[PDB]
Amino acid sequence: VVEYCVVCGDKASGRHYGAVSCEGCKGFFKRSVRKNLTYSCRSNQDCIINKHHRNRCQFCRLKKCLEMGMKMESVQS
Amino acid sequence: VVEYCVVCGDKASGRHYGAVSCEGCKGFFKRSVRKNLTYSCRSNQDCIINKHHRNRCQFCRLKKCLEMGMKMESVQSERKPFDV
DNA sequence: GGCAGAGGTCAAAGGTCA
DNA sequence: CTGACCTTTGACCTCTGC
Ligand SMILES: [Zn+2]
Ligand SMILES: [Zn+2]
Ligand SMILES: [Zn+2]
Ligand SMILES: [Zn+2]
Repeated sequence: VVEYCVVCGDKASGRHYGAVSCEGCKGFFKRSVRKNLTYSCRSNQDCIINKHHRNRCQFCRLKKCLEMGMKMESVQS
Repeated sequence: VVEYCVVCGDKASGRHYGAVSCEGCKGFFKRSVRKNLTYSCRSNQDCIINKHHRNRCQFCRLKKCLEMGMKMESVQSERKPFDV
């Protein structure tokens, strides 16, 4: 075995874009990069990413994807 | 393929929170659970719930949502940071 | 062959606002 | 508050190039 997502802590499906991650953070990363979305944090860019609340701040979720080694260049068309 | 809200009998849009429901009963259940709304029935707590009378009693509508198998645990956290 | 890590889909969750 | 109308999520897939 059981690996956990380095982004939100949910059970990871395997490595995606360079990081051990859940289907959730994988899909969120892909769509964020495809559609060239930087988001905006409505609270000081210190939001906690966990399984149950990871959808609260898109900006802090993308920030943690990149901090944890997800690679924009591994997302293709 | 036309199916029907197990709560009010309006035309359903799909499963919502574990029951075949219309957009109204879906939106109502979310709002209710999200804000911890319990209601008060103004008449004996067995108000009839259908398309025409669904807004007559919030308490009997929510109670009927639960009876038909809508799950509060299926309602997620609001998608904003806490106190924003 | 084998399978990791890329792809895709759409039911059911979200949110919006006359 | 309601609900018609809209967007995003993520579990379950398939494809493929080492
Ligand atoms: Zn994750
Ligand atoms: Zn944030
Ligand atoms: Zn209904
Ligand atoms: Zn009542």
